[PDB]
Amino acid sequence: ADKELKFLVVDKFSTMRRIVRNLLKELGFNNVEEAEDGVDALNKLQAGGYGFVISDWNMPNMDGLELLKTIRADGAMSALPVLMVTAEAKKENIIAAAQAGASGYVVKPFTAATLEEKLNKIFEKLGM
Repeated sequence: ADKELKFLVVDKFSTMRRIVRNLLKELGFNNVEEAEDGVDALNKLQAGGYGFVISDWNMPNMDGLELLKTIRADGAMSALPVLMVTAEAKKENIIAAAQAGASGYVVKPFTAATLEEKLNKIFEKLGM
């Protein structure tokens, strides 16, 4: 994995998006773009060039599982790594996500060492 890999940070709170963007930067990942919901996110993904999507399970209009499914079915973007972000892990959320295609899942709040570890685990699983 390449430091110029372009991220899409999707979250309903601007503060949460600022926090993730800070953590990516601290890791050497500076090409980050943000979205506020699932729908907003497809709008930009559509533009192309994205490399990884980091998204919130619960967002209005188009949620985490809904956005992921949309990624997975689209010819172009179907392979994009998708990290799911949630406040509380539930077994069935984790299954739904895994089964629909999520590359990983992280419970928030998290530190940079923890995000680094999730990135490293997806990058190795993906043989990236």
